[PDB]
Amino acid sequence: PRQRAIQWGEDGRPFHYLFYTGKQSYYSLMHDVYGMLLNLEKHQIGSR
Amino acid sequence: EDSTDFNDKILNEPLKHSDFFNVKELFSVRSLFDARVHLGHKAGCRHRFMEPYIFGSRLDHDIIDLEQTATHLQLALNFTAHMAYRKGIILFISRNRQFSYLIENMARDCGEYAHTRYFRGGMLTNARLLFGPTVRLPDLIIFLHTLNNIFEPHVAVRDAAKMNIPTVGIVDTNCNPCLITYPVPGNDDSPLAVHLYCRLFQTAITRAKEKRQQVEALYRLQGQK
Amino acid sequence: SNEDLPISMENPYKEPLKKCILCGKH
Amino acid sequence: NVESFASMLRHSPLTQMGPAKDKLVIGRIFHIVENDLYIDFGGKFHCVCRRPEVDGEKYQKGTRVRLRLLDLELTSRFLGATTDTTVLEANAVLLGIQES
Amino acid sequence: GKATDRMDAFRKAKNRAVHHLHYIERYEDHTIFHDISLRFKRTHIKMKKQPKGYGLRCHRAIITICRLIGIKDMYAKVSGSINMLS
Amino acid sequence: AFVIPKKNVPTSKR
Amino acid sequence: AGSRLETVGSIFSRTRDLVRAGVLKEKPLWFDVYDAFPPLREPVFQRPRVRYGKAKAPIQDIWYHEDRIRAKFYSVYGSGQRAFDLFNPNFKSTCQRFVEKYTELQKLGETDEEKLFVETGKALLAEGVILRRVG
Ligand code: FES
Repeated sequence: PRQRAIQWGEDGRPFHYLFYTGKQSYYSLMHDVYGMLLNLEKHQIGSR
Repeated sequence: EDSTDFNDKILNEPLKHSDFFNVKELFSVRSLFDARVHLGHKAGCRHRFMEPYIFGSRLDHDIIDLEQTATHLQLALNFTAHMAYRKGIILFISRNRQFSYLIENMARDCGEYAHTRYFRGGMLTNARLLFGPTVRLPDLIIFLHTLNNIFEPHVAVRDAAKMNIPTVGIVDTNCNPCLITYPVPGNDDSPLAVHLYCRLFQTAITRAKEKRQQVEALYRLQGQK
Repeated sequence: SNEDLPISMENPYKEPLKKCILCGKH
Repeated sequence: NVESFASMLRHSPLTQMGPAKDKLVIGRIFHIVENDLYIDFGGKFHCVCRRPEVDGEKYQKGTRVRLRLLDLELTSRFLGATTDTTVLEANAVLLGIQES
Repeated sequence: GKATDRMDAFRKAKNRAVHHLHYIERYEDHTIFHDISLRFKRTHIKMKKQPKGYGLRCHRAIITICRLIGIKDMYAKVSGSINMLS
Repeated sequence: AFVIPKKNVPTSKR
Repeated sequence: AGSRLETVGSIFSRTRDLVRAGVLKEKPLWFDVYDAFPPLREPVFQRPRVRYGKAKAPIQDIWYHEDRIRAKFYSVYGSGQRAFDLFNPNFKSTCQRFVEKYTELQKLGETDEEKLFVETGKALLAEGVILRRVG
């Protein structure tokens, strides 16, 4: 099974700024997609 | 003896000055006033523990005393800088969904952390089970909004106290500051105010993190000679 | 002390108290 | 001498306004979802209005509009509550666009 | 500690207690500073500061807790309800 | 001192 | 170890006391910073009570003597067509314009409101104002 890589170094500081949400990957994605929508406002079958 | 030199030159030196990071220059009462930090909620929403900090009610709208905000804001910024200088993990907690993007960006820019999302039960009191036995918890938590989305104290305020983590908090007139280590009475709804706090805590952190580097370079020069 | 502090007044914006249509009529 | 906070309070455009009911103010549209126009008028809270059908296309993000303030904060206390229930917005009527 | 097995409740109670430690100031590390008269719910405790040698002349549960704190000379009378937890 | 039996809680090798 | 009794004392007192006792071997990272720059009020938990009987909140209402004039102007003339611009920190409205005139003419020594008001209303018309006295 694919496993998550160690999320902090020897000092103990996590590598991701969303570590403490518990879901850095999901909320990173959610943070990104939200920004992409935000920028768009600043600018203005067979698939599942 | 490296302990005496390292402790004195790094840890003990900054704690001997009143304003080692000159955070008092970052804000002024005119700057706070122009950001609408003095605007509180209506008098029917008031918390009785926030009364010491309320200058008055202007037509049933509590006006926060910016004179005490300045003295409190300096104390909160001073603590933040000293903790950023000391390599402390700073977590920014909020639930105001209008500013979750801003606060998450600001946390990444200063190399720190943000929890602007639904706070799952036990993140702090049950972290060695939710993360791993060797996880390091924050050394400082900055609340930019202290109420959750049902207008009640964020659970982390209490959990930070249980875990002995100091907290900085923006406390509006409807908030409960009894457990916050460094309350800063001010408006937490206006974008101007929230932008200002983010600008201030970003700078204080950034500036404190550089100076930690700009006092170990001196250690290098001193080490050679 | 200072002269720019709030003066202890009564509310000057107080609106006249609403009276019913039959107020003062026998 | 640095102006006292009290001094600033006296001469702020908000204090001299007095009661907010039926006061014409200028707001800036800072956020839009669908037809809901979120308009900051220069107070603690924003005011969500609706896009007027007359010139909907002209009410875009950043547009300055003329508002009719009714209340700075929509609050009320309800039966059995210990505090007021605030909506966290202001009440105002969107009249139109400011024209120079 | 709550569990279906005693030994599992001893563990939980024992380990959870060290995360909820008070610090009890002692006068001269043998007694209390003043006399304490408290009522917790329906339990009354009247505690008396005493000299040295007096010993712990107090309810068998208080002597136990006093031995764990470091108090060595005190008197207490428990009135009202005597619920161990109150 | 009453020694409580130490339970092998982490039986299951994770 | 630590004490999770967030309602007994503060994080400082609890930490301080556990260090003295020997439970906490290492002072936490924040301890020395707090000790050097403690907050104005120690963060101790308190339970909010209700005010029964005659207890009132000490918060007072912010009034200024200029408010009387503002009220009168709004009663006589009301909010003019002038749209308040709350963004400009130095914005002056026709109301405060009216007030300033009123206040300045009072410096001369006039102690009568009736005569003073009739003057002020027309002294602001000398400056060129849009007023409606009947509504
Ligand atoms: S309001 Fe009813 S008689 Fe006066």
